[PDB]
Amino acid sequence: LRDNIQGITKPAIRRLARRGGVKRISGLIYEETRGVLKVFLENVIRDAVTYTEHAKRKTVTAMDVVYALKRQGRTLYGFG
Amino acid sequence: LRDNIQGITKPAIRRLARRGGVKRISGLIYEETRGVLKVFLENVIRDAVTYTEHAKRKTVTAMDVVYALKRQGRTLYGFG
Amino acid sequence: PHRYRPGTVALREIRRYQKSTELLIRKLPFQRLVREIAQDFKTDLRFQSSAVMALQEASEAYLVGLFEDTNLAAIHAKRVTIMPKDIQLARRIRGER
Amino acid sequence: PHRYRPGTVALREIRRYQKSTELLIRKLPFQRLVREIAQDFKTDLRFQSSAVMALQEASEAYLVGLFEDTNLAAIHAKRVTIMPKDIQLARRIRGER
Amino acid sequence: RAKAKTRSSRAGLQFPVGRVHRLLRKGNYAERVGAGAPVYLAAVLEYLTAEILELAGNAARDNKKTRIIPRHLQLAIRNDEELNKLLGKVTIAQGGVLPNIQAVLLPK
Amino acid sequence: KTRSSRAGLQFPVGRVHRLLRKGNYAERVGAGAPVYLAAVLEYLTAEILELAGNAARDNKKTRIIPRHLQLAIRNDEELNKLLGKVTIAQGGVLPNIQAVLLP
Amino acid sequence: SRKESYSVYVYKVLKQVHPDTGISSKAMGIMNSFVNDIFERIAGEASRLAHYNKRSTITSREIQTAVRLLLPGELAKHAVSEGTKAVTKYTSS
Amino acid sequence: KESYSVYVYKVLKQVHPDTGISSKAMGIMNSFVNDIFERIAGEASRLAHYNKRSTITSREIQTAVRLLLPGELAKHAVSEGTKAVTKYTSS
DNA sequence: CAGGCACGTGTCAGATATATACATCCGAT
DNA sequence: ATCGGATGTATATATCTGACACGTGCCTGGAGACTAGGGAGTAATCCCCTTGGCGGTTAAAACGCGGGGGACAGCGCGTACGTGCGTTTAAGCGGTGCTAGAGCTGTCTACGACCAATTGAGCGGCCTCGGCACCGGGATTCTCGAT
DNA sequence: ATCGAGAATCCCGGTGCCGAGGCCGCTCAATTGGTCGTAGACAGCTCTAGCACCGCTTAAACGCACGTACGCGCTGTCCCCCGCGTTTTAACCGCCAAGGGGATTACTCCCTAGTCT
Repeated sequence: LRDNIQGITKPAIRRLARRGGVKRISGLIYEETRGVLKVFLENVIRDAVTYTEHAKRKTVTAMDVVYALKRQGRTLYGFG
Repeated sequence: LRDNIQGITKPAIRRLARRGGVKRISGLIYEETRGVLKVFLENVIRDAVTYTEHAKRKTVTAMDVVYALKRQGRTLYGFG
Repeated sequence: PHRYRPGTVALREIRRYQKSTELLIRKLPFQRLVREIAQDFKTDLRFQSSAVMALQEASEAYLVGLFEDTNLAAIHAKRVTIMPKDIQLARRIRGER
Repeated sequence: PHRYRPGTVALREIRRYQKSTELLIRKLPFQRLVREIAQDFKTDLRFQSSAVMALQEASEAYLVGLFEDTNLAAIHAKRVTIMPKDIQLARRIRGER
Repeated sequence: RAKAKTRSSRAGLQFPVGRVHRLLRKGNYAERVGAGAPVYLAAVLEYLTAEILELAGNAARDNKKTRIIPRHLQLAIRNDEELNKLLGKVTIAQGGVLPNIQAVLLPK
Repeated sequence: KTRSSRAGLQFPVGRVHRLLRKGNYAERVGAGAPVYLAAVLEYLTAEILELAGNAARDNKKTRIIPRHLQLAIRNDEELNKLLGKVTIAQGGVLPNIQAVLLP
Repeated sequence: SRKESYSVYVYKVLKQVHPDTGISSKAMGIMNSFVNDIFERIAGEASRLAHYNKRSTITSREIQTAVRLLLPGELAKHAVSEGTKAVTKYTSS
Repeated sequence: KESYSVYVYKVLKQVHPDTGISSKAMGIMNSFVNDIFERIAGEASRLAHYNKRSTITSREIQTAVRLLLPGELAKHAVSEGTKAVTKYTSS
């Protein structure tokens, strides 16, 4: 898998900004948002994969993601 | 114990801003800073007094302040 | 032909996407991006669907909050259009830089 | 006589207090303020000297960090002077508001 | 012997007391657990749940809905100030955001 | 005899084992866990002391003060991330002035 | 296997504050996450509270102080009154 | 009381055989050690409960080190931790 | 059983005061 | 650019001084042996849940074309904030007393751990009709080019 | 400062869907009833440090004068982002199939808690 960061299309970032309450969006916002999303995703997935590996498992369950998020103070409700 | 919030003089706030790397200061900062400092002090001292009262003590030890700060995410090194 | 003035449709979209709770990022592209990112840490991983859904929801909430802080930073600078400097300032103040 | 240009002495004392490691706040007024705040929660309450010193260090560090964030916010708006709107923006972004 | 009457019924609570006591004992929180601690904790948890559900039902009726959805929990938590501060670092699945548009963006 | 010397460390394996036992962290504590934790603590202390000693020598001093510890922590890429939310008493602040304020 | 949840307990509380209001599976699993979150939050603070005073037991006094630390303002004042009311009733059967 | 004063000073003499340490700076070193101790041990305690285990072993301390410490710092801490355990088992 | 913690003690790294050299700012020029 | 005057920084030397690092005694926390039992490693198995592929629909993304509104640069003004000087206030700093209360010991007693019956409450399986999603059309309200 | 054409939005009704809630069977974990070790509650004593007071000295705070430079309002340029129409295109739904490993139970063995020195 390569260049899947471009799967986060400009309309998706536009909709996220609209939900965040942004009226006008600059052209350079999309690339910055893709980079920030990538950094956040690596940060969460590193801990999730660590939790999965410690359990001698090969599947990343939802509880691993929940624990990884809770470690960084995000504390997601819902799943698990 | 009355009006001791004014004990935090203007030059003290200027000195703190200079340590923070601030060049110019407006006149309303000397009151906004007192307000935010009062809020922070109330928030910390409430928990410190709660710990002291739970410990069946009438003296607020430094360890209570350390625990109260560690509860708010502001870990402090040097006092225990 | 009737053409709406630029401000109106943006605000309409704002209200529409603030009223709802759907996921705004597509699901297969996000799943492919998650798998790509996870290849670096351990090869041949089998993601459970609920884990991908939780990742998408957490990332979307983070992006919405970051865009809110970016919007406030933009308004602080006597502006309406958000710029990458606004995102940088928000992340720096939040403690992510 | 001679008069320094505005900002040069202001650029100084930044270089002093960023190298100095003093408290910069008078100790007895801070002690009185702490006692006044604390009497609301419990009367006839006694304080340790180390407790007041720890409170002073923590308060000063918090204020210094808030002033750095305020400076960043003020520079973001193409300004050199800091206004209370910058403090409010920094506190709002940091999650205190 | 005697008729078994559950500890949650002796305290008037709806949340379990035996379950909370078991979780406290098997949670490695302390060597020993007192008798009144599970009762107090169950009462506190029941109060918090009732307080949230009150506002959640209020939000549900305000939308002409009979059932509670995560949007109603999101609205109830964010509208109340103390619940907002309690759960300020919590993301609720399928909850959305509070409608809020800045005044400068509003059209002249 | 001592477990610290048997593992080649300077931090106390026995004291860490006792703190783990009284800690209430878990019902049982393994044999290698205190050794591993003592090794990690020793490594972290050694890194702090290296950076603090360098910072102290850069200031023509032969003794470590909290200012040197604060400078060492803030001037390291990863030690700053590890102790970002930590306040050091009598540590001061890192000297830094924004370029816009400079004339 | 036999999974444990607060679904029965949350539903009973719902039927007394709002007798004619239901709840969905999605919404109810969030209420299960909330209760488990607060349970670990209060018990963790009480566990640290006993260790600070070199104690070995978690009593209602430790739980009361942890509630006063974690819950804000009026939310703590009402919770303490609810907690003490149950203990007195329990102590007198 | 009990502290790490003897142990911290020994580590300094290996790292800087001439540099010393003041009383207030060295108490900060003590508070740092207990802070990191509770971070790793607290995280490891959650790992046992998460996996329904009842024992804390070297596998839980190692994972807790990777979770807390950043990238390059954690890699050497694992290497130092692994080295000590192998030597301890052999001797 | 011995190492680590109270307790006591010599002593030198560091703070302070004073004189001297000097990198830097500012008004004309 | 530039050149001298004049402040505020570095630097060297004398001169104390009080924490720092090192002996010294001692006792309690760490070590070595031995025993027993339950936690966990290992084997084997079932099914379920993840992955891979294919086919058709179509809503969403990509692209192009105005064009108007917001970002940005430049100008001018006035007023608020620095910089300096004289005056006043109170913060350290040194002593004294004085007693409330943190801290350490000694009983002993109620309280929590623990084990053997006992049984009812919560969980898994399985309906079923009603709340809610969707569509189709009409009435209502907001917007924008025109007076 | 209004006015009507046009587009977006709310509402009212009708229809179908699937899951929220209720019921039934059944375990196993909560309950009772006892014993018994010990954690800490209480009484008592000690010393110590936190509080209060007084006197002196001088460093810092305060108030004022004054200049100036920077924050703010205004105006002009222009460029770039938004609205809208047309053309791909790949997400999504439905369906099928295969096998990898995630939970389970049995068996055993040896690692760690406990006690003594």
